[PDB]
Amino acid sequence: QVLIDTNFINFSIQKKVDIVRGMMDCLLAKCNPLITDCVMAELEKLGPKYRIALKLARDPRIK
Amino acid sequence: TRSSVLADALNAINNAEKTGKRQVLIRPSSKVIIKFLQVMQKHGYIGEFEYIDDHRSGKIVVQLNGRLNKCGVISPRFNVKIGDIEKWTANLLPARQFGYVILTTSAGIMDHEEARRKHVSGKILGFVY
Amino acid sequence: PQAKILSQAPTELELQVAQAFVELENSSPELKAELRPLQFKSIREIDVAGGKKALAIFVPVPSLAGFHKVQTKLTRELEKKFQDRHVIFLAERRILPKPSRTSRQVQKRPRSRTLTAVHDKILEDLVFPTEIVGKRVRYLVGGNKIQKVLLDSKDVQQIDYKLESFQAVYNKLTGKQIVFEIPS
Amino acid sequence: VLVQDLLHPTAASEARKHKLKTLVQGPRSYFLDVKCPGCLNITTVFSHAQTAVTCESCSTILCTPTGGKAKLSEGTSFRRK
Amino acid sequence: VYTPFPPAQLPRKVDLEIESGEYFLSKREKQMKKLNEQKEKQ
Amino acid sequence: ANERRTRKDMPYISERKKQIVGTVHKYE
Amino acid sequence: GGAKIHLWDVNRLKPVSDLSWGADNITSLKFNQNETDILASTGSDNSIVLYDLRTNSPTQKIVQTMRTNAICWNPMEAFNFVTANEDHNAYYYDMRNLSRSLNVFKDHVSAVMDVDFSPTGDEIVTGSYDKSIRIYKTNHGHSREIY
Amino acid sequence: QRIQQRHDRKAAYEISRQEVSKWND
Amino acid sequence: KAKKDFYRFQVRERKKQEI
Amino acid sequence: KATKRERGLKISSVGRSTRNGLIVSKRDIARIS
Amino acid sequence: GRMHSAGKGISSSAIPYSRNAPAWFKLSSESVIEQIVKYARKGLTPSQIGVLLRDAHGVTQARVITGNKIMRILKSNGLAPEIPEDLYYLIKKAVSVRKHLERNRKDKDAKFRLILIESRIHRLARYYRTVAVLPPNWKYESATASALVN
RNA sequence: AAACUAUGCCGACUAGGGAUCGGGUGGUGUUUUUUUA
Ligand SMILES: [Zn+2]
Ligand SMILES: [Zn+2]
Repeated sequence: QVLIDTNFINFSIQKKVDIVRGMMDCLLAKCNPLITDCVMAELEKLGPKYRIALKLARDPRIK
Repeated sequence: TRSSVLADALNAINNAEKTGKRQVLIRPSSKVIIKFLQVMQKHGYIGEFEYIDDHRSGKIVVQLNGRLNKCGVISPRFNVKIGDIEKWTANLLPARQFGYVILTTSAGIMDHEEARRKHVSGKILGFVY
Repeated sequence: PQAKILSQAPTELELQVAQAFVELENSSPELKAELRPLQFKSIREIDVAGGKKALAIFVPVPSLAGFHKVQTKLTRELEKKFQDRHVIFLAERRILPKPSRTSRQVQKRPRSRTLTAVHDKILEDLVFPTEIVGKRVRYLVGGNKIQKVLLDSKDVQQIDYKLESFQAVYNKLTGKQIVFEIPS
Repeated sequence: VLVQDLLHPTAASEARKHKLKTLVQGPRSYFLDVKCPGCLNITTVFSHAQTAVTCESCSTILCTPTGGKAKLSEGTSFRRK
Repeated sequence: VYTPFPPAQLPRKVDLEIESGEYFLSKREKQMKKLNEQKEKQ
Repeated sequence: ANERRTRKDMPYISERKKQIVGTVHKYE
Repeated sequence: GGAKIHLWDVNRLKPVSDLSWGADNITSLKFNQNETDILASTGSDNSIVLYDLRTNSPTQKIVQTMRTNAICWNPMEAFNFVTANEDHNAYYYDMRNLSRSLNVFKDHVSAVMDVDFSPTGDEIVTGSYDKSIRIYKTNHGHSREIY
Repeated sequence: QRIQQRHDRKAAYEISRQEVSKWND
Repeated sequence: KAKKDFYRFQVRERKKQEI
Repeated sequence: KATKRERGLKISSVGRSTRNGLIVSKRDIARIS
Repeated sequence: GRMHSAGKGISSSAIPYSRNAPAWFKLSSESVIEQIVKYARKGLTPSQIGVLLRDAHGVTQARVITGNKIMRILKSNGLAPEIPEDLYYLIKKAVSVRKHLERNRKDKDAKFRLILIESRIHRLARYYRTVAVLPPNWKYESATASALVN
């Protein structure tokens, strides 16, 4: 189980690794990634430039 | 002087969207520009557009709401096979299922998903996400 | 003067309108000579979907220039002759196909005889004597074209009762669905 | 004027604008029928002419060219179209 | 020393091709002609 | 204001009416 | 509301009756609250067309100068409506006189996107393309609060 | 015909105005 | 505004007047 | 005034972006293909 | 942007939407063609011919009142010039500035302006040699200029 | 003989505001003047 932060989301967009694919490739096991509400609010508060990163974060496998 | 008619059109759409207007005036038109706008409109990035004929080469007024992030054009139109279509989507778009790469196939001008469905390929005009 | 007015086209409706031509000539003082050097080729009577009817006269181009010189009161008189009709003068123009990759020695196609120029001349002729002021093509989100022809507002009541007839006859001539409009 | 459309701009603004920056560019000039008193004779004159239009029958100067619009000479009865 | 008249201008490459007269020939004809000029220079 | 001081016939057009190009059926 | 405003029924799988002034598409509808048989629809050639259903016909059309995104009737008066409109304004029309607006609400810096009435028939909310929400009263013609 | 439709729509407008005027009262 | 050297026939007559 | 203009996130990590659009070199074409 | 200078001026003629004669035009195409031929025999350029036809005789645009343009009608009736009018006038200006320099050998400004005029002449002559209205050996020089414009 | 306290983020760029220089269109009256410039 792995907590995600906003800088992790942003640099993952900028270096092109899908969250679940690359995370599975790193640990070689299955990974449940979790976004907390304050992290989602940091992304929404970052706002209109980083909205594509928000829309990557709102994913049905990111519990 | 002028970059290209297609580059100027897609550039003006980017700039007017990001500034935050509702309709853009594009001059001059082209069949490539009409088809590109039709593809973006079918996939729901722009609103709807109207072709003004004035005997020189028409203008286009496009109503666009908010859904565009970037639309562009690749300048050297290189060649692709289908594995290359997958690799180029993975390297151009922000993620795997996010946005469409717009090709010119022997079957017309259409995006990479419909090209993979129809099982053709060709060259690559631009991209929109 | 039935065969003297027609040009290799025996049809009874053409004979009726040619007899009408003789009536206007031998009842008119000057219009007899004003239409005497003018024949025509063909006639057609086509209905609109609403039930009304229009006559379309296929005419060659120099006598068409003559008809444009003499048209409006002749259209009035032919309307009085065929009450409950719509009078139409048009040109039987020649299209030229695109020469294929394996095609013998034909002449390189004039852009006047390219297809779309024929249709635009057809628009101008059909709408005549009121002029076209613009053309719009609106593309709706289901992928639905809309072709729109903006006319003038000088002959406004003279043309305001002709629009559905014009739509029907142009669609029946070319195979396009088009919409006229008069910006008040 | 504060905010206006692009497809359907009102005839006020489409007359206030330039002649090239309008929606479909068309000319601002027009044509005149003048009647010269030298023969009471009618001539068709461009309203932005550049040459001293002289009547055909009488050598009478109808209009003189001045920059943008031609000035018509005094005592020359004109009307548009 | 000063002269009021300007010197001439160097001609462009297409201008040199037209001066040679090559510019209006077909591909094979310009190929054999280019071979001919290279041989005669050689 | 300047155009009103120098022009002869300008009408005052109300703010509830500056935005109507026109109706189909007219009123008495 | 599409390219032609169709009237359907829940039982019948087919469009029961079409209405259209002309061949101009239609982007927003609203049935009114009281005297339920009156419909109104905006139109992409910047127009507002009222329809009546108990005579099954469009009835009147006013062509404005900017396209109108969204309209709404009020529930306590049954012949007044508001149109949120792209020249940054909301307008408060009567249904009888469509030659003047009873009000024009005037505080947005971008295109007004939607408008809705309070059910008391007293106040109005307009949310616009500009990233905010104005609340007005139906007496003033200027904003009361911004969210 | 179309001007018959135009006159028809004018008549329907007068009818609608009458009903809505009851609501005015 | 009578450009006497503009046209081909006029320069042909110019060649004639040289001859 | 002293702080720097904050840039958004850089997606299309293949070619240069000019007024003419994206310019992609043959090196990168061969690298990805 | 108005080359060999800096200015960004937009000042030209509109062209109306309509592609047919105006309704007030009651003159025959054969008559105006004869008028054009008479003006060419009188010795005007195509541009001044169109200027006279829209000033005096009310011909709005020759291309729309008759199917062919003015220079096309002149070439049809044998009134073809030897070099087109813009190259003719550019060479005329080159002769003008060169003679002014000859009388006044101190005008470095006229030297620079002659350089620019020569550049425009070279561009236009190269295009005309490309389209092959001019012979491929047509060289511009001072003797050709003097003997062609005098 | 020169230089000697100057220093403004940039750009493929959105709306503008007061000025003013050159040209044109329209309205409008004052200053002007009138068959001779
Ligand atoms: Zn938290
Ligand atoms: Zn006279």
